[PDB]
Amino acid sequence: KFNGLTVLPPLLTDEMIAQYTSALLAGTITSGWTFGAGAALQIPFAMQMAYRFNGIGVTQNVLYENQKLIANQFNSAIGKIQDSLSSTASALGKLQ
Amino acid sequence: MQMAYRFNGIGVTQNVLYENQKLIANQFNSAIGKIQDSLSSTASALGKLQDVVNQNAQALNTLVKQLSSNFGAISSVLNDILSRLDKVEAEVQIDRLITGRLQSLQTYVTQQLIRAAEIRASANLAATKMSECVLGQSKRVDFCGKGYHLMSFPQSAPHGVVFLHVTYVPAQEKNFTTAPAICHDGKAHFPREGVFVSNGTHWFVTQRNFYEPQIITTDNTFVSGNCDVVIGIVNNTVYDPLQPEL
Amino acid sequence: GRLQSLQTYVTQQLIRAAEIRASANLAATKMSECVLGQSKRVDFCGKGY
Amino acid sequence: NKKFLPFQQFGRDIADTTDAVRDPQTLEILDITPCSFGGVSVITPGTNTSNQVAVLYQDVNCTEVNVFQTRAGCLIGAEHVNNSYECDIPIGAGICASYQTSQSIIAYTMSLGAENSVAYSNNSIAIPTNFTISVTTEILPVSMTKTSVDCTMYICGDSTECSNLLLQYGSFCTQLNRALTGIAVEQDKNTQEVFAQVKQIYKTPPIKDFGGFNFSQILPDPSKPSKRSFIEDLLFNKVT
Amino acid sequence: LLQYGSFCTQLNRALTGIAVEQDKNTQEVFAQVKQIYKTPPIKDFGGFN
Amino acid sequence: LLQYGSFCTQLNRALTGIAVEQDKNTQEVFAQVKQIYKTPPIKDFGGFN
Ligand SMILES: *[C@@H]1O[C@H](CO)[C@@H](O)[C@H](O)[C@H]1NC(C)=O
Ligand SMILES: *[C@@H]1O[C@H](CO)[C@@H](O)[C@H](O)[C@H]1NC(C)=O
Ligand SMILES: *[C@@H]1O[C@H](CO)[C@@H](O)[C@H](O)[C@H]1NC(C)=O
Ligand SMILES: *[C@@H]1O[C@H](CO)[C@@H](O)[C@H](O)[C@H]1NC(C)=O
Ligand SMILES: *[C@@H]1O[C@H](CO)[C@@H](O)[C@H](O)[C@H]1NC(C)=O
Ligand SMILES: *[C@@H]1O[C@H](CO)[C@@H](O)[C@H](O)[C@H]1NC(C)=O
Ligand SMILES: *[C@@H]1O[C@H](CO)[C@@H](O)[C@H](O)[C@H]1NC(C)=O
Ligand SMILES: *[C@@H]1O[C@H](CO)[C@@H](O)[C@H](O)[C@H]1NC(C)=O
Ligand SMILES: *[C@@H]1O[C@H](CO)[C@@H](O)[C@H](O)[C@H]1NC(C)=O
Ligand SMILES: *[C@@H]1O[C@H](CO)[C@@H](O)[C@H](O)[C@H]1NC(C)=O
Ligand SMILES: *[C@@H]1O[C@H](CO)[C@@H](O)[C@H](O)[C@H]1NC(C)=O
Repeated sequence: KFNGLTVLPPLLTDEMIAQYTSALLAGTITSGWTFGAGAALQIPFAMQMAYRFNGIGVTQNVLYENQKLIANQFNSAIGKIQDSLSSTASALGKLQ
Repeated sequence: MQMAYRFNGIGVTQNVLYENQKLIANQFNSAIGKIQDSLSSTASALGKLQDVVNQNAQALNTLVKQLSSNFGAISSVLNDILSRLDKVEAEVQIDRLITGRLQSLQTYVTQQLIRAAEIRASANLAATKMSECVLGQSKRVDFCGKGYHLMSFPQSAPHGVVFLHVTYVPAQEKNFTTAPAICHDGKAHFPREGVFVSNGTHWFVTQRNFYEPQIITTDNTFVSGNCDVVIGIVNNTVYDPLQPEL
Repeated sequence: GRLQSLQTYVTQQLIRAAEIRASANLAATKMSECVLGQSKRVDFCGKGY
Repeated sequence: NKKFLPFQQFGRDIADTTDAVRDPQTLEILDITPCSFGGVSVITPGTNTSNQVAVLYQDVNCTEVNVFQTRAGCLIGAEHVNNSYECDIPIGAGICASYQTSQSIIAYTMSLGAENSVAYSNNSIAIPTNFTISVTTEILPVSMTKTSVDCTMYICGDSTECSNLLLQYGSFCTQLNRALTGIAVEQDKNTQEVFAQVKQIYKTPPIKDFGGFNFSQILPDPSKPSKRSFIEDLLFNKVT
Repeated sequence: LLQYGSFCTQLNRALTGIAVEQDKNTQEVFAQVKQIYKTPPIKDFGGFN
Repeated sequence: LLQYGSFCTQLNRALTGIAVEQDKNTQEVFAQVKQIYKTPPIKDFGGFN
């Protein structure tokens, strides 16, 4: 244990990496794909999802004409991923 | 015409090049001048390569300075041990020196072999950036420099390559009022490729990376559905070019 | 013996540090491409479109 | 606060280290913890800049003795500042040292960046009205210095008794020579992967009309003896 | 142990290079942006929670 | 040999980790799909052979 084997602290603390991921999420939500290529450009979030549906070939009418179902599928998938991280620690073994 | 195609590759209409060609040429030449001055001023910009040279030279200096170690023998110099001892008595000290120097060589070869794996990983990355940033145009975000990649330029360096990434950074933003659709006669109008903007009075359609307004016509847009599903559909008249013709 | 033990520890730490560096270059690439942009690379940013 | 069985003399830990003892004279349970050792780090700016020096005492705090405690440890010679700057010399745990302004070494908390609040609305979009051609430099190493160490010349310098005692150890010498030869062959495979992409050698026409772009800094000027360009000729003089 | 030259200095060079590379890994992954952003307190994100 | 500590178990740990990684490699390359597909015996593939 203490036979000369000193564990050094990291430079970025866990609060600093949490503020970094906070900044990344606020950037992707409020701007989208534009804050990594210069300044941050505000876009309402339904237009981010429409212009990300255009990026996969789906016409953007599918988003606006199904916005509530896409919202419900997204929120239910977030709930399922919270359940899979709260009741199971199998994929986190990659870190362990 | 290459940069007309390369502005089309980042979602910009190629009139933006030809109607700004001298300004883009001046910005490119001034940024080349800024690189030349930023390299002729500071001598530590090439530190990625000096780390390789300095670490390899420190490994060789360590390998040399392990020769002056006794390793349990009477002397580091082999000829002293050969000249002062019996042929049975000298072989013990010679075995100690051989064991220590062979441990030194195994350490140096293991260290160089790991360091060679790291140099190969960066060389595979540099070959990928030569094939994709330079030899084509990459849509991969912030792989070929921060911004929207336009073209990339290889330059040599001691034990390394240096890429000059010509990118596109949008500069002067301006707040606008937008809406996901237009309600015209009970139909919904979605833009073909662009976004609806309005300066305050009249609704326009413009592509997303440069502000060039277009009066909303039936060929800028795309009819789908009705005015009761889209959350935020607004009211304006879509222009029809057949109406001042018939 | 103890010096061989410490040098064996150092060698395996160098190899594991290289493996961690490879996965962290994946992680930096996936922030630069999955997060900051919208990727066209298939099965790089999850299964699907 | 441990509690031995009524015969046990001392204690161990997971690491087979004596972590606790019982006093032989009086029945009480002591607790062995080693004395506060730790590394000493010397934070410095350049000698080509100054000679003011701070000193880091890692993993221990200021028992020994501008003396302040960090999570990295005690820190003597530094001046704590309630501001927050860009990180200059790291110390540990979000604390960076820098040689600011009369000029003494300060030690502060690292600033992650300029704080910003992007406006967001149901109706607000920001379209750019202008642009800027940014030209950026990435520097990647391709190859490493090729090296072969003749192991017999290294271990036994002009000797024949030593050569025979080295022959007793089997085939270590050929193994090391073979590994370094594999490295030195990889170091040419790397440059043939990176540079030799294109088989036809192309050359630029003498009438250079490129729509207004000036490519003089990067194209080679053949008036030089070595036919390389200005930026390459600057790059070959900044790596020693 | 002094009669073995500089094995200890070399092992500390290796472990220090590893530690500096771990800080480079976490800063290459997370420190992608240089302006820290904050969401507005009214979260009208089209209905996504 | 039992006076040289935990060298042997460490060597077997290293080789077993290598072998488990080899099965991880050949599984992550080839097993991209979880349904074995078949081509129909009528091969009208637009003229390609
Ligand atoms: C856009 O609006 C936001 C919030 O009102 C403001 O901070 C920003 O300066 C505005 N930008 C322009 C270009 O008007
Ligand atoms: C918006 O642009 C139109 C162009 O037809 C112009 O008539 C109008 O005055 C402009 N309004 C504002 C507020 O700039
Ligand atoms: C705009 O904001 C109001 C509340 O201020 C909200 O009711 C409305 O839904 C928003 N517009 C859209 C298109 O969602
Ligand atoms: C937009 O126009 C339709 C009729 O075309 C009308 O029913 C609707 O109320 C209008 N929208 C608003 C917000 O008044
Ligand atoms: C180093 O210091 C000398 C004098 O102390 C000074 O002339 C020189 O400019 C310094 N080096 C640099 C790179 O500034
Ligand atoms: C060292 O740290 C311990 C625990 O934080 C504290 O009790 C003690 O007072 C510190 N020593 C000095 C000299 O500050
Ligand atoms: C920084 O602020 C804290 C709290 O106000 C105070 O205790 C401390 O003395 C300040 N530091 C300096 C160097 O004045
Ligand atoms: C864009 O910016 C340049 C300076 O970089 C300026 O000369 C030019 O007039 C600007 N263009 C517009 C349309 O404002
Ligand atoms: C291009 O720029 C260089 C910069 O030194 C200058 O010497 C040269 O005369 C310029 N040539 C043209 C064609 O503008
Ligand atoms: C979002 O989800 C959380 C927990 O799942 C819930 O407490 C909150 O009310 C939800 N917000 C909305 C707007 O539904
Ligand atoms: C495909 O090629 C093979 C060998 O060239 C041939 O035997 C076979 O008949 C070909 N298929 C068809 C449909 O002709």
